[PDB]
Amino acid sequence: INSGTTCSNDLLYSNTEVSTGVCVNYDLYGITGQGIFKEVSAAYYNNWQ
Amino acid sequence: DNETLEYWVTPLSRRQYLLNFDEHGVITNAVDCSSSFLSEIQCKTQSFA
Ligand SMILES: *[C@@H]1O[C@H](CO)[C@@H](O)[C@H](O)[C@H]1NC(C)=O
Ligand SMILES: *[C@@H]1O[C@H](CO)[C@@H](O)[C@H](O)[C@H]1NC(C)=O
Repeated sequence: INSGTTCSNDLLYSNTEVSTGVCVNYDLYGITGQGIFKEVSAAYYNNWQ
Repeated sequence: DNETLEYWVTPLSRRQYLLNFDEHGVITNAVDCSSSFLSEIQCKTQSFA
């Protein structure tokens, strides 16, 4: 639950921008919470992570 | 040509390990928590040294 790609399309909103710097509620592909995003240059994500 | 075939097989079971993840995200060390007494100390302090 709350992670994956088998989503329920009952309640619908549109995809928004990842807005960095401000405290926001996020629903990122099932993950939910509150926080502040910061864009970074990462090299540790493989094709499955 | 002095070549050999090789296939090594050992059984699996459910058990607890301590895995070390390095700077890039690669598992570099592991310890089986119930194999010796040093591994008891290592899994207890959650340290490899
Ligand atoms: C604080 O407010 C300033 C200006 O109103 C804004 O630029 C900044 O992103 C805000 N920071 C946070 C953490 O809300
Ligand atoms: C294979 O091993 C034998 C062992 O005596 C050696 O004499 C021979 O030169 C080796 N041949 C090759 C192709 O490695």
